[PDB]
Amino acid sequence: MKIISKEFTVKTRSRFDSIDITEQVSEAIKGINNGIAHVIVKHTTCAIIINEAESGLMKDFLNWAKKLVPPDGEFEHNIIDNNGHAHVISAIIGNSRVVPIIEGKLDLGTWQRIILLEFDGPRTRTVLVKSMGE
Amino acid sequence: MKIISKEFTVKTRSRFDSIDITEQVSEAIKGINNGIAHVIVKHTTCAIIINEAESGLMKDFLNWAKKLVPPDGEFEHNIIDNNGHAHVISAIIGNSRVVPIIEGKLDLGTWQRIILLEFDGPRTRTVLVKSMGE
Amino acid sequence: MKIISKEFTVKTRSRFDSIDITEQVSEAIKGINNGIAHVIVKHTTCAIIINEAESGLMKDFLNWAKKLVPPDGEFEHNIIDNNGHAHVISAIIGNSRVVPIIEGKLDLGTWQRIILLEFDGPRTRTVLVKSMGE
Ligand SMILES: [Zn+2]
Ligand SMILES: [Zn+2]
Ligand SMILES: [Zn+2]
Repeated sequence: MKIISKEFTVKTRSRFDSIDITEQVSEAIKGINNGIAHVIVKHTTCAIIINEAESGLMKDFLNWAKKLVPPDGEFEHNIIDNNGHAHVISAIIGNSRVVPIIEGKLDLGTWQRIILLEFDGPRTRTVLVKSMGE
Repeated sequence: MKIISKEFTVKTRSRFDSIDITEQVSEAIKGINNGIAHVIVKHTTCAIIINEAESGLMKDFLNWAKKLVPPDGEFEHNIIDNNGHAHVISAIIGNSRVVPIIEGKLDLGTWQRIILLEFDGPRTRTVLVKSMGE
Repeated sequence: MKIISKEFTVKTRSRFDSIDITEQVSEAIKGINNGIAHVIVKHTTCAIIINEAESGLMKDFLNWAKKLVPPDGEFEHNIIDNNGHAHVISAIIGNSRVVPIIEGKLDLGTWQRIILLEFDGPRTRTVLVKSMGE
């Protein structure tokens, strides 16, 4: 079949941040008509989720992430760097998500958006979109 | 190679519900002999996991989801709709899971079943099974 | 295209354990030059994450998993077997992760390693690496 590999960067504006990257991903899949887009970050302290980018919810993801794994929590990693919480929550959520491609477009539900969740910003994060199909 | 795309629906019976959808997924992969099945929901308030569908555990997934992200919790999203908890826990778990296909069948471990977890039911949920391989 | 399917085993040394399996996965993808590696376990009580294998963090993943879903917690599943916590946390994290392959090598970020997280050891765990691409 066919394999497309394209990367783009986004600048996170705070320690905790959430960015809707759907538009950038739709550009990155060009070349594939029907298949699968793997939205991947080669980072260990930020994650990718597919959900609703409503204003309040964009805050909720971060605030609940903080509730589940408090940045002020106890982390053996923090002996070296103070972002153990970012590593832990990011590992649980995952560093990738799949989005089907159909008719050359992202096949998303009514309320689905591709979102990058940052837990150790501000930073320039790189997103790799590796698509496969025909 | 080959790309199969098939959808099926399941009716959730409660706000919190868990449904073993393995049989429906085994039908949806027909056409692919060796490859990968991406079990995807284009929903933002329900998720997909691959685990054991034992009776008690089917309750545990829901009860622990509730413990981690209480529906009665504080959500800025709830200003618009009262399902912020469903959005949050679903984003963390993920809206898809991969299952390998071999010999035309789902390659599952002894205790593995494909399970749909509902956090904002009752609703008719749609599952997309996008398979790729030969 | 091409489909490679290779399995390897790792012995977990404790109830809770974390093992860097990156090297074994790099061997298992041989045959694929450009594509996607799906690192999968057909188990229901251990999970796969892609993150930093720093010494302290390797402990943090396990300790925070324990904090989120206490093994001593209430599980209806424990009427049959006392590993309900392992099932729950493993379902949330997921039983697979994707790693892109480029130039015949795992395309990993500076701090990324493929890690197996065990919550019901000691056991011999099997990892399936199903790769697709050219
Ligand atoms: Zn760190
Ligand atoms: Zn909502
Ligand atoms: Zn069990």
